[PDB]
Amino acid sequence: SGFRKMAFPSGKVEGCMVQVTCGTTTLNGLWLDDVVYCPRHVICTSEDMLNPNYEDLLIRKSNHNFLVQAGNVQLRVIGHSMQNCVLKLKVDTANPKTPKYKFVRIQPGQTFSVLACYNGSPSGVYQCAMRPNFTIKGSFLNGSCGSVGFNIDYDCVSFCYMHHMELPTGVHAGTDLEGNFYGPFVDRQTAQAAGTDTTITVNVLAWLYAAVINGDRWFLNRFTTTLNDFNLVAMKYNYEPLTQDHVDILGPLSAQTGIAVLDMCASLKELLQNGMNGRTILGSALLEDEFTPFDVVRQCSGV
Amino acid sequence: SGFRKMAFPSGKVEGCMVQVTCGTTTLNGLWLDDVVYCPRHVICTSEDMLNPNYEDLLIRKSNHNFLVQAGNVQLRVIGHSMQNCVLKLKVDTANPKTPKYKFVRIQPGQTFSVLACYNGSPSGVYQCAMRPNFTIKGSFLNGSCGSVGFNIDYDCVSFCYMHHMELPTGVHAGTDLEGNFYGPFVDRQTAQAAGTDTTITVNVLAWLYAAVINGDRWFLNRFTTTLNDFNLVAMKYNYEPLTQDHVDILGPLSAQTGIAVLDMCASLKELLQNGMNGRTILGSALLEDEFTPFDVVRQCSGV
Ligand SMILES: CNC(=O)[C@@H](Cc1ccc(Cl)cc1)N(C)C(=O)C[C@H]1CCCN1C(=O)c1cncc2ccccc12
Ligand SMILES: CNC(=O)[C@@H](Cc1ccc(Cl)cc1)N(C)C(=O)C[C@H]1CCCN1C(=O)c1cncc2ccccc12
Repeated sequence: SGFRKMAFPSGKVEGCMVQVTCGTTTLNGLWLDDVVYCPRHVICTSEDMLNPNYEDLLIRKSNHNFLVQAGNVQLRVIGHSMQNCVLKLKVDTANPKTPKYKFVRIQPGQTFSVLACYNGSPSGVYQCAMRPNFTIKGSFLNGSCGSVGFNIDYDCVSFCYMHHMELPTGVHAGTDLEGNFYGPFVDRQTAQAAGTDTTITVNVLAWLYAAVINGDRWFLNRFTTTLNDFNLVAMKYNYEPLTQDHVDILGPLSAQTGIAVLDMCASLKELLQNGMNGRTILGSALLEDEFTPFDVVRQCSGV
Repeated sequence: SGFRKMAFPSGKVEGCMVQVTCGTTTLNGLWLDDVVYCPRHVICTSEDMLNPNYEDLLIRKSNHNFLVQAGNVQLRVIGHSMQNCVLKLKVDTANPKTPKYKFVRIQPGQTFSVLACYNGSPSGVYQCAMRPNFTIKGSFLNGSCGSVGFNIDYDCVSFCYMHHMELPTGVHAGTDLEGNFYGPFVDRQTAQAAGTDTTITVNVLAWLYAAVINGDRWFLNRFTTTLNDFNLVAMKYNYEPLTQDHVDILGPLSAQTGIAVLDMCASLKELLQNGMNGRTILGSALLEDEFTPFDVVRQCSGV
């Protein structure tokens, strides 16, 4: 029993984290085989972070300008390349701790574990979701750039996020490991701001199924709704549309609890219209949207 | 910016986890130097879990009855000992991945990271608090026994919890690594139940300081209170008494925000008497009590 924000064990990623220093700037890099991946903004001075030309800044650098440290061990840079918003530093040593890995780009509404790192040293691990507006509600301070987000499938680390920057509302923006930003954000100081966000409806429904599996049933009702009528309510409360594909993804949790998806939709409609009336679900007084159907199945009992 | 339930990186503990099998029962063990620590209830059949005599059950066992596996590698048991509610299995191989470690017992209100394990394989990491009633609101299924709780200070793993059992309300009970239960619980099937619980007042105040550091200020007021008058309100709402020692522990967060502790106590009194009026603090619609002052300083900006 119980239900927590549960990260993947971080060991396989801790062994890949390094310190990257260029001039006065230090941040984190990801060391896989003989390549160190880090945010390209490591090559910026400070005054030129308003409108940098990164192609001009990189051509002015040589391998010796980059200091890479795996704990105490110095990794000599033998090549440098820009790929979109990431730097690829070829090093003389293949990481002996390189896990089986993939670079995957995630969808808004998908979750991942973040290993927050400072000076190439892991400090903590937490769960995050990619918001519909392509921001993440992370926990990051000065020096956290190059911290990575990941999922683990069997022995294989699927890297999905590298941390680049903070937006004015205190939410975070970054790239996939191919250096392509999530969302309409750029790696320079502008007036850029998080767009309007919505609540991830399929995740709220997954979390109500987690609650039922864990014995919170007070929000259940005899009523059902149509998908169309539910989506009218979703639109009114700034919730994402629910698709038939979402209804199918909730099939296993529906089967396990014996609560039809459209019956659970009727419960969510009542929670949106009425609130909780001072009650809680899985120790929350609000409708939680950062657990996927996968996260619920991963963590919850099979009975 | 931001504020998450942040666990310690789990790598140092992942390398210590093993599978322990005795007859038909499999659970997890902790492999440090040449000793594997696990719950003594691994030696129970099933019928005799109502009123086991563990001294009688253990004297009937030999080293060959215990199968210990570190992944694929078989660890031959060369000795067995009972220490309170834990079994100490001496093995022929010292764990080459043994971190610097201590066995520490924690206080109610203290937090720790849990590495949830099944069949000696880590599945996930999350933050927990020791409740005032000496239960933990964990997330554990069949086979999770021997999962451990820990804190990390520099390079040193402070092990504080081993998982033994679930109580009827779905909360969890276990021991320190010397095998001494937290709270009035026993490792056998009885009618035992979690005692009445209270809210950890010093942690709620730490979390309000985290909110102010992160720019949630709506709950602040010009008012102050006395420690005595606050503690009358605390008693009414089933909150733990606040001591002068707690006020001193909140000194650094008070200094950083410029909000006197007794001013923050006046804010908490108003939140208890009025509620939030449909507003949120650090993305919660309730008063969070599983962040210590240490957790807030560990995670939050120093400015
Ligand atoms: C409100 N912040 C901003 O608007 C933007 C502006 C900007 C955008 C893109 C670039 Cl490339 C540079 C500047 N700023 C200042 C950052 O993102 C700081 C980032 C990028 C440069 C290092 N850096 C960080 O170490 C950093 C990362 N995570 C959270 C933080 C919280 C506190 C302090 C620093 C951080
Ligand atoms: C409601 N549960 C109970 O009352 C008690 C009774 C009891 C107390 C002490 C002992 Cl030594 C044995 C039985 N039970 C059945 C457990 O704690 C199960 C524990 C102890 C024996 C294995 N075990 C688990 O693998 C287990 C652990 N964590 C959460 C679980 C959730 C689901 C299933 C199993 C677990």
